Amino acid sequence: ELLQVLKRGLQQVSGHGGLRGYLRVLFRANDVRVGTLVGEDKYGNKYYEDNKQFFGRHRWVIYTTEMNGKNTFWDVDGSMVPPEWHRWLHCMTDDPPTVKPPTARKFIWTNHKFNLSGTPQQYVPYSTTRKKIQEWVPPSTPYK
Amino acid sequence: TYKYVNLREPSMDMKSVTDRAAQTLLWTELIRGLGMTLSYLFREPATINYPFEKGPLSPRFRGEHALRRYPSGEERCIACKLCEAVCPAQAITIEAEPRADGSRRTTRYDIDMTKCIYCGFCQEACPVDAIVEGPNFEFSTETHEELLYNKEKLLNNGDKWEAEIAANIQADYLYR
Amino acid sequence: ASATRFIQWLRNWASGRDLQAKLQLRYQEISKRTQPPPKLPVGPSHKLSNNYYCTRDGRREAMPPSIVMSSQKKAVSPAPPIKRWELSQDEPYL
Amino acid sequence: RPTVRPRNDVAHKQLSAFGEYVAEILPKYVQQVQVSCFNELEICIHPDGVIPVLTFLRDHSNAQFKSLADLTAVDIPTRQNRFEIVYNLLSLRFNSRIRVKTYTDELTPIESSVPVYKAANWYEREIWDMFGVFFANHPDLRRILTDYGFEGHPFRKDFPLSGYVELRYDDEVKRVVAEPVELAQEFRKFDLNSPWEAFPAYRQPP
Amino acid sequence: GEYVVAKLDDLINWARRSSLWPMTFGLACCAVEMMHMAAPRYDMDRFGVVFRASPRQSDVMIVAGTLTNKMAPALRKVYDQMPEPRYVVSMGSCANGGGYYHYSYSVVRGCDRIVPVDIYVPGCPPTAEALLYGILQLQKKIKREKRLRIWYRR
Amino acid sequence: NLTLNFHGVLRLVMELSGEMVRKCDPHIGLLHRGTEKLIEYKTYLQALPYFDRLDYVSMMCNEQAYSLAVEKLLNIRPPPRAQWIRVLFGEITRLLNHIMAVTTHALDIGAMTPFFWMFEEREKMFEFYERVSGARMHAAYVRPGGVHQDLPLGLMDDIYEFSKNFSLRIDELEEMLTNNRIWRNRTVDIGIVTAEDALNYGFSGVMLRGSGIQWDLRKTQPYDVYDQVEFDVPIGSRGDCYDRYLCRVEEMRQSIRIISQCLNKMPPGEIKVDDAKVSPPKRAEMKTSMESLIHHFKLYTEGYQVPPGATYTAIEAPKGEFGVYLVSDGSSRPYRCKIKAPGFAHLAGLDKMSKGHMLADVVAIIGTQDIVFGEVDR
Amino acid sequence: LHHAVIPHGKGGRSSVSGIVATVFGATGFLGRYVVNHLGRMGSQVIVPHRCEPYDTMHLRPMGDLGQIIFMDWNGRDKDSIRRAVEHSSVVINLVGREWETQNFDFEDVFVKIPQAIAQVSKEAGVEKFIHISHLNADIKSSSKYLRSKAVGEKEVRETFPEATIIKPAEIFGREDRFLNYFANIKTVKQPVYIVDVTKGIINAIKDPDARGKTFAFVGPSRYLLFDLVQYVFAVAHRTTRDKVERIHTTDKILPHLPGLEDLGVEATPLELKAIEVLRRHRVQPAKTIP
Amino acid sequence: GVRTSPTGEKVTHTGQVYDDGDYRKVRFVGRQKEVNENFAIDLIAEQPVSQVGSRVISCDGGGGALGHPRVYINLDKETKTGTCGYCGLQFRQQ
Amino acid sequence: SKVKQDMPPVGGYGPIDYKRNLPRRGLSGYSMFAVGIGALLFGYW
Amino acid sequence: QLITVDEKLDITTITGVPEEHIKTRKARIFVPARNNMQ
Amino acid sequence: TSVKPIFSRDMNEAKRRVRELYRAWYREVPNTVHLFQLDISVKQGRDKVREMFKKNAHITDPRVVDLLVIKGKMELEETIKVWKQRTHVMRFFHETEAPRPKDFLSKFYVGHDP
Ligand SMILES: CCCCCCCCCCCCCCCCCC(=O)OC[C@H](COP(=O)(O)OCCN)OC(=O)CCCCCCCCCCCCCCCCC
Ligand SMILES: NC(=O)C1=CN([C@@H]2O[C@H](COP(=O)(O)OP(=O)(O)OC[C@H]3O[C@@H](n4cnc5c(N)ncnc54)[C@H](OP(=O)(O)O)[C@@H]3O)[C@@H](O)[C@H]2O)C=CC1
Ligand code: SF4
Ligand code: SF4
Ligand code: SF4
Ligand SMILES: [Zn+2]
Repeated sequence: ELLQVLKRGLQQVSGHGGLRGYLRVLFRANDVRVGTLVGEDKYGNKYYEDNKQFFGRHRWVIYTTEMNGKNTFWDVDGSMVPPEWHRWLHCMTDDPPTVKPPTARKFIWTNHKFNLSGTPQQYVPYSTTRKKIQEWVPPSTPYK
Repeated sequence: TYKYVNLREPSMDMKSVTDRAAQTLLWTELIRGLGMTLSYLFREPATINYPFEKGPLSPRFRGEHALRRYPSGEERCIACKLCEAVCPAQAITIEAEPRADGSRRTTRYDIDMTKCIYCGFCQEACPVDAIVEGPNFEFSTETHEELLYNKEKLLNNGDKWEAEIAANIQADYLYR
Repeated sequence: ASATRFIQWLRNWASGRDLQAKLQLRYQEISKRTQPPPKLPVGPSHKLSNNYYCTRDGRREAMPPSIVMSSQKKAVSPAPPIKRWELSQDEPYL
Repeated sequence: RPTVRPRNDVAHKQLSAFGEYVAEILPKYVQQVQVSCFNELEICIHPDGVIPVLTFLRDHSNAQFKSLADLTAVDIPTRQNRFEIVYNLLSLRFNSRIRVKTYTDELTPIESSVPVYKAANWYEREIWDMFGVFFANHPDLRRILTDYGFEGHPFRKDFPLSGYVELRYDDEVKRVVAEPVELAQEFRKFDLNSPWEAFPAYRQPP
Repeated sequence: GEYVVAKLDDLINWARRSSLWPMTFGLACCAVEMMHMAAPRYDMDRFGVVFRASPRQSDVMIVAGTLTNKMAPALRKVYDQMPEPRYVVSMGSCANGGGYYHYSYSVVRGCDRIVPVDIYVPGCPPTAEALLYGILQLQKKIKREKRLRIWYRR
Repeated sequence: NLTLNFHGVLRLVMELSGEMVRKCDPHIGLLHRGTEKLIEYKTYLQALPYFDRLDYVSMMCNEQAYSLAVEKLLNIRPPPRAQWIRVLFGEITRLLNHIMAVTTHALDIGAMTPFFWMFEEREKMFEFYERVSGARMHAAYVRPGGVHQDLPLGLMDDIYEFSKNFSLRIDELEEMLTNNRIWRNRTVDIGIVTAEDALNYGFSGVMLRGSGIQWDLRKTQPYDVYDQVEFDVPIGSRGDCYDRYLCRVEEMRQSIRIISQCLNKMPPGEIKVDDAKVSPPKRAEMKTSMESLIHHFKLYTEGYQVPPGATYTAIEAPKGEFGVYLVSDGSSRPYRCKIKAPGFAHLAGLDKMSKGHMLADVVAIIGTQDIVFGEVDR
Repeated sequence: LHHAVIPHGKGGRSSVSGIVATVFGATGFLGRYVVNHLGRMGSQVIVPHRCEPYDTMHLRPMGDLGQIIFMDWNGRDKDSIRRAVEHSSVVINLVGREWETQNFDFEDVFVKIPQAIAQVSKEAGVEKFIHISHLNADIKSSSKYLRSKAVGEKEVRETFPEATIIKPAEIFGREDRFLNYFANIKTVKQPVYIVDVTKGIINAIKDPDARGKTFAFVGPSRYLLFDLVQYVFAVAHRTTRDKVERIHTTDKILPHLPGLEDLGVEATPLELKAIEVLRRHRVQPAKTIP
Repeated sequence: GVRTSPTGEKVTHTGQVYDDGDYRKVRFVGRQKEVNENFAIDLIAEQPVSQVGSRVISCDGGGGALGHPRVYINLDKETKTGTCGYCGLQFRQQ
Repeated sequence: SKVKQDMPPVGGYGPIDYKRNLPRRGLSGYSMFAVGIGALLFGYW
Repeated sequence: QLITVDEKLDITTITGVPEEHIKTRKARIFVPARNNMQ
Repeated sequence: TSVKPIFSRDMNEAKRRVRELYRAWYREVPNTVHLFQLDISVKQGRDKVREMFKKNAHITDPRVVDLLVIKGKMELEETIKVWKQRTHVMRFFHETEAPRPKDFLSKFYVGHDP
């Protein structure tokens, strides 16, 4: 079986489309396993499954290299997963959004955003209520 | 009913005494312990490849809060303040008035996410499924102020995560 | 579940156990992450008649403490003596 | 009835008889004996009886309350003696529990029960720390839960929930400092009590 | 002169974020989830985060639990003894802003009254994965540092 | 006499003569957060999540103790299915605690590997917590009246799959420690406590049973359905750290034995008392029935009123007898809630137990008491 | 007053002091004390910084949530100055170096930058301007540091006529370059405590008379530089040409200017605080000059 | 219904906006003001009025138990629509 | 529709082990000593 | 062994309360009015 | 008017315990100032001890006096055994507290509180 183990290792290079693709996933994801392409989202993330792998490693995503104008070749972030794939990736369901698409609503964000903390787009809290006490404004004409 | 965990007399016959002597001098139990850690060396590890792989969660998972809408886009929240009353941490602050169309709606809906204990009592109390704990848990910040959510922040979370939140509620509402 | 036969033999022998029968990693034996919807039962008070609340009101049956003495024959213990425990017949000694 | 907790007359009768038993033997200190509807026996005693009553319950052959489960206090400001001292004892021999209660005010010492139960040591320190009840002849009475130099006894009903001071690090003096408490958001007091009586069985005479 | 400085920032930033040694103030509940992030499923060590280091060798303080008034001076003392660069991760509602004990007379309303905080991890407790996301976020923050670029523009 | 100034955080002020410990003075309060005072400003439901955060290794056991006390004062009882779930998750909680107690006790004295193996098992048990409640630890799942929600479909199968392999994980832990001469040198004849001293110092749980005392509240003062399951109580003979370690390992095995019976004897039915003045109605009912909406509205704002009275309620928690002295003044908020944490009396016995031992033995003795400072300081 | 800047509270951390201050040079020795005192009473502090954000961390705990706001700025970029001061009621200039660098010299830091800040602040409508100069500022000084201080002081006064100009002697304190300077080793010096100078600046904001005036902040006692350096060594139980020239400049006596006493501050002796500063480097007090 | 004040600050659906002299808007410099763009008041006005053939109609907001509590709406007045108190949907009688 | 609830399979779950299983391995003390002495003797020769 | 203490009961010095919250506070002792809504 | 004593049966007995506590505090201050590396003088420390005793000079109840002495001895033990840290000892001096206004006008300008 020592030979069959090495053949599988060689098949992983082919499975990732040559040495360059093999080395790209090794340096981006530290993992060279070949899985079945479940689907791809509009941001370029690709989703894979392998049900021979133990629970937890049987589903994974390879993050896009560019999201919402940000270079994500090296800077991948868990918040980059859009909600419709988030349910499948965390095993809250067995159905990927390709098979069971989410219900469409007009107010649902068409474009997902990742964590914006520490950027100019960060959230800044403020009071959403209006002024409660109105001050008297003195007249603009003298008559002391 | 009980059992003794450590109530035994060692056999004092020569064969048993030599067995204990061999264990003492030849370190046999220690070698057996080394076998166990050796066996683990050749076991597949239990580590998952975060953030490329994620820990399994269920539809009930209590994560980041969000305010929801009806299919029309109208807010579900009617400013009943039941969430604010039940909140064990007093993490919710609400103000309300008649909206320009006469509707009963909030003008303030703040959740201090650093007071909140992520207990889910607010989403149990809500009569109209307006406030929920969503499935997101990856929203750490560089400042304290970014974790003091106002209504705008919470409505955006609702518009951001509704696709998943609606599916999770579908999976679990028959348990509620 | 993907260890070679030689490696399975090596780790079984080193541990002195058949590890393959009780793998600590989970595979297909676990339940599906999508389940059919439940239909939960209702409790005994879900009735249309012979169900007045005053017949099943636990809180209203709570009474103030009974006062046996206020500052306003055989001896007894607070209860019978506790009966001796029996040794397990499952496994009395580890 | 599935939703109602069943009664246990046997235990109620046994505890009532033992309550009378303890009262007959120590009339010098026993002021009240009562048994709850859920069968918990309470002995109310003059504070002078702490050591004799506890000793009797520990060592007497019909009692044998060898284990002190808990020792705590309750602050009731409307009482002249605002502090209720509660001893919860367990008897393994007779598989039973008993509660002994006495009282004191801010200036009247209670006798340390350390001689009877070694467990009482830290419970009495906590009571002193949280309520300011002084225990006489305690081996080492001092604060246990609160910060060093903390002023007040926080579990008293008139001690404010957020206290009087709060801590921060100050860069000018390069140490943590204490200052009068200021809250960005005040704790919001709720009035939850319904104006309608819930439990007629507990109605107080007018 | 400017290409060199940018590359030297990249090197030192890479070394520091790739070798983040935490001192954990396991104050309360949140320390349990920290232990789970050390446990095999997440294995913080695989990112270069050593399981436990003494304060004198520590780069990051993780405040995992409620900070009481009694404990505040000690936490500040440990922070002052950390060699620089040093970072603080506030983990969980208690450390973030007092959480469920925010109105207590004995609790510091947020550990950022005692020490400067770099990352806030929400939750009560945050999941071990949520803490790991926070740690990775701190790594990204270190990656954005430009110490030598600012030094040579002085 | 050399003076040294130094689960949570602890300050030990010790006096040593050479290698020996003359006096141990634990200085606590480093995690005192005024929980008992805060509970007086909460409704009974609002107070429940505070009990997750005491012994924050045994969350649902603490929930159970508080619920039983409130149920007793309310004069209601939880439905049978809820009681079985509470025993089922009570024993799963016991496994969580003993793993934490045993492996961190081992890790503190240098045996670090079993910690990693068994925490992967804790990780799977957190999943059971999260699947029934949506939280890995602070479930707030057991409540006065029963439990919050029913088991999701498929959960009991996964608990069976977990329990089937666990005892092998216990066996591996025993292979590392039980017969290891180094482990035995660190625990045998360390921190001996006599049976009589144990009772008088207020000890409970394994701190009593290690010394031969035949006492377990699940057997003598049973609650929920503990009288309907079969198990043995491990009993020590030497009263030392080693026998207490053996007691804890054997209790994990007995927990698996109980869990097996809970899975097979799980009954159908409802999971919170069918009394809508205590437990909230289902959401569908709340949205159709007037009575249901009123009761939902009041239960989540005012909360249910509890008849006036005081109770001391105790359970055999994983760390020992855990109880509350709960005082009701008749309203919907508790008047006083004193929490009895078994670790409080156990830590007060550290000075006594450390006598005639060395500095490193203090590490073993704190570990054998299984101290979490959330419950000690409250 | 605009309703948002009406004072409320008891002067504590969560109170509202009514002050909205932009503090330039807040990442240095004097800035931390100034920001701390502003934050103590619940002021809104804007901190424009040139340094790494890491180097601003010690300022974060100094204010309640939201009270300390950080911005980027360049001394040479007036737009970044406008963004910092456009919403403020007072602007505090604490910018300085004790040496020249390849990118910035004493003219840039003590003349052009202060002039730019004063001018942008005047255009933006700031009401109060507080500028730190130097007691020994003098166009005839051998020190180029003190020559630039004189030119900048004149340029700020012309630009923002209502500026409050503070002229301190050498400041001693934990992070000073004075007692620490000697401890790491003909002339009369009158050193002033760091905390007294901060209290003086804080009171200058509140005092409506301080507008348009120049203050001299000096300690209570004058010493020989020799007496001082020996006293530093005794208490501790044990650089550039320009810096040496300033240490060797006798501290001017300026009776016509008001001082800390006029702002309600009582000067602190060096003998009470020398231990606080010098304990880490680790006694007959140094004789004074009456 | 997002509109901007003369200063350029977005007005929220609650009508909030810092006035000209408010220092507090300095919190948005170098950052941004979180405003939700989907004004509910505008979106509910887009829904058509539902024509029914009865004096009284009920609304649960849709989705059965996923909606809101069921309320019954009187449609007698002919000069206005019946509006749901929870969801804002409108009804009118034929 | 009939009530559907998480329940055990009809007939219950299969048996679950819980008793300690620390199997006996190795030779007797006599044999272990015999091998050790034998090794020493061969080495000496 | 009882002792005679004729002084008025005064515990201000041992309650830990700061001075401003003893002398400057005005306590109101009353029976709350019925809530007119019920 | 017949109560249980704590330690002292009358005010004369109590004043003996007060003076003994004062002597213990008086002699401890030099060790406290040295041990905690305090930047206050010994005179400042003894002035603070005197101030703290004199705010209770009016008490006439021997039981109250006893409790002040019991508490005063607890504070001394906390200081002598170095259970306190520097921050605790310095809390008596309120160094970061801005001076609070005493006269009517100053209070009138700053707020509504008396
Ligand atoms: C023909 C005539 C010939 C004459 C010569 C005959 C001589 C041969 C017969 C004698 C053989 C002697 C054996 C020599 C080994 C030393 C034995 C020994 O000292 O072990 C006892 C020691 C203490 O044992 P203990 O049970 O704690 O208490 C007894 C004391 N009261 O216990 C220990 O030492 C425990 C070990 C501590 C270290 C633990 C960590 C590592 C253990 C695993 C190591 C694996 C083996 C390493 C091999 C290295 C190879 C290079
Ligand atoms: N300390 C003393 O003894 C005396 C001081 N003064 C005056 O007090 C003021 C501050 O004193 P001190 O705090 O000691 O000065 P520091 O050198 O301690 O800090 C000065 C500040 O100026 C900033 N700064 C310096 N150069 C530039 C620049 N080119 N662009 C932008 N910001 C810059 C620094 O920011 P960074 O951290 O980014 O470098 C720092 O925050 C100065 O004006 C000084 O002349 C007057 C008399 C005596
Ligand atoms: S999850 Fe709990 S603590 Fe958080 S807002 Fe909701 S009710 Fe309040
Ligand atoms: S979120 Fe729900 S419970 Fe809270 S105020 Fe709005 S409608 Fe009421
Ligand atoms: S944040 Fe929550 S889990 Fe963490 S210590 Fe506080 S109460 Fe415990
Ligand atoms: Zn509707």
